[PDB]
Amino acid sequence: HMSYTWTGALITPCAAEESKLPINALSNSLLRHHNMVYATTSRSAGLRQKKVTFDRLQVLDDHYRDVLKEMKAKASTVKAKLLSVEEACKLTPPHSAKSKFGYGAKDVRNLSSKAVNHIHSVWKDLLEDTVTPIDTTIMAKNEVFCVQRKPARLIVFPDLGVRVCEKMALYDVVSTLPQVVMGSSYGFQYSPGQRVEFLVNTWKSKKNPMGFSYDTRCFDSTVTENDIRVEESIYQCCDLAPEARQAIKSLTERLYIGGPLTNSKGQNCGYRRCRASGVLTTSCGNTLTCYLKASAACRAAKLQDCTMLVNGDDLVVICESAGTQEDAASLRVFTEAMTRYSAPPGDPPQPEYDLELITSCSSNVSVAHDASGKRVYYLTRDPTTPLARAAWETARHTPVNSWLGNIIMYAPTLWARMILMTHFFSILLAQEQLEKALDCQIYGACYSIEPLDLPQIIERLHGLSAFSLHSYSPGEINRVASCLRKLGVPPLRVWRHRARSVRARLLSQGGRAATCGKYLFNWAVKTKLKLTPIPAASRLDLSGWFVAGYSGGDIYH
Ligand SMILES: CC(C)(C)c1cccc(-c2ccc[nH]c2=O)c1
Ligand SMILES: [Zn+2]
Repeated sequence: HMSYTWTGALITPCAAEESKLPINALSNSLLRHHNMVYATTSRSAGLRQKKVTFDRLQVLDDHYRDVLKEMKAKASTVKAKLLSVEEACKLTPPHSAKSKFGYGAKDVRNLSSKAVNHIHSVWKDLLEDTVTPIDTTIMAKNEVFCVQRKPARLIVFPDLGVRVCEKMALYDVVSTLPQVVMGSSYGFQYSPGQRVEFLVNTWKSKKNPMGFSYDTRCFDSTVTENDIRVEESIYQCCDLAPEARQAIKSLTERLYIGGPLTNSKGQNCGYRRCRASGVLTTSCGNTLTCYLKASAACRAAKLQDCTMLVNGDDLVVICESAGTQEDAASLRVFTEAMTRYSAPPGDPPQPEYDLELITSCSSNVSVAHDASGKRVYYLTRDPTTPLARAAWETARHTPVNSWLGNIIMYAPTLWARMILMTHFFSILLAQEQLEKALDCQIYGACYSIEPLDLPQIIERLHGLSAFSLHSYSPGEINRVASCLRKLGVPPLRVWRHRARSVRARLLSQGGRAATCGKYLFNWAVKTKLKLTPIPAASRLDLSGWFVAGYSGGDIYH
């Protein structure tokens, strides 16, 4: 039961790829060790093929079947609706991959006759045909990292026509079902603030808390045909229209279970018998499968008071400790159970007794103080990848601006406030592009956001404290400092000086710009200003925000 079989044909790009960090007049002000920053290309995809290709062995016990029956019972209370062509089309990103059948992402959004006619043809084909495998494109991702070198991640996706039909049949399912089935354990329902609140409250509800994260070695490749069929049986519990049921069964047999892999040149690269990274159900299916395997493994390990938190392939468990030795022994049983269910780990899980030492979604909980010196818990991460990606975005215009998403999600952090906000507001002031909307990703979904709306947005998912945080933990400070030394980023003292300039330039401009200088850069000045609740914060249509994960699912909000 091999995840992949290969013909020998290479994974080809759609354009000339850059691996070296592009340099411009703004590069040195952010980063000096340019050699450290790189981007993955299709020319390293052969290295990934080896890693993702392996045999999957699966042993399913009563604990697995018990949890599944409980999951199907909760799923049977979900009612999901069938979306119209126009509704699914409006959810398609503008930078989305064009169809092989004469149309693109912009044609889809504009509802061109050629696109809509093909979408209807694929839909009719899904209702009539449930055996023929759907063709997918295997492409290599261009992701930017810092060295110590990752090979390119793989992206497997069906044609744009199929992707719109996937939305019609499963967009409501993947948006409603996860929270009903997993309850508070479903991580994508939370804003960064609601997440820390949930982790801190959960950690505090235990007599002697123990927490750990579980890292599955190549989760998509570990997903078996059984897992994909089990996902469909859960989707089929919902109150669905007979067209949606037929399209779900069809997309499962023909696409989700597996199919041929085709490169950008139209050559057969091989066959996939695992999870596709570029389908609508990637996030949802990964969450269901992980939660199911982990819940049953909690039961097998006899873990006391298991509180789970699942986001795709990412898993955090907070439970009652039984001492260091009994915890280490319980984590072995948990891993033995996960391995049996075809979910072995990358690095073995380790018991942690300090919430701040637990890393899940590349993030950890940390503590700072607000204006009244009161302790305040927030989400942070190592700023290496956010800084390296920002350095690339300083020289090249990318379809998705990682720095904007990073300011949104990590707004209370030291590194995002002092470096990310400073640098990019400076760039925006210079080009007078403060009023221009930029595309960014939040839980895998694409959002067109106006940078002048940043103070209202941050207040809504972090609170007003985000603008007043100080007296940061020594662990977080040394982490940021270490990252700056590594990449050659100017010290935090230089960033304060620069922020005083950016702030004054923003305030001079008045209006929304003055609000950005006021709220975002209050930390930069000794004589602080009055940070009052913003009237525009309530007037934010945050509908769709923190409902579900859509990573690789081709979603625009
Ligand atoms: C920090 C937190 C809430 C754990 C998280 C989880 C998943 C994704 C993100 C994220 C970070 C940066 C940009 N966009 C995102 O969605 C952030
Ligand atoms: Zn039982």
